[PDB]
Amino acid sequence: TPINLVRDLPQGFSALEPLVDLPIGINITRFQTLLALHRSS
Amino acid sequence: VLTESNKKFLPFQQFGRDIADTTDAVRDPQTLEILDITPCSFGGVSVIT
Ligand SMILES: *[C@@H]1O[C@H](CO)[C@@H](O)[C@H](O)[C@H]1NC(C)=O
Repeated sequence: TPINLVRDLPQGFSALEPLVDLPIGINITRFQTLLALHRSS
Repeated sequence: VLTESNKKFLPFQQFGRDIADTTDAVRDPQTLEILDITPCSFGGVSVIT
């Protein structure tokens, strides 16, 4: 969705359409986001 | 009856169900044509004598 705000998640409604079912059969109990860095310790 | 559907099925959607979970619209597996389904015409028969 188009957003012109950088914080304080805007109110209103917006549905999340399914994008992939991923027929996987693993167990997941620990999650960790993978974030890029602006490397330019 | 397989009339041409006016429903705007989203790309991920396949079917459309009635309040009683009876399918009232279907997605053709071979093509993205949306077909709405109406029950075969029926009704009572009364004899006037
Ligand atoms: C969670 O996944 C692990 C795999 O490391 C497995 O040993 C464990 O039995 C799983 N637990 C459940 C509740 O499925």
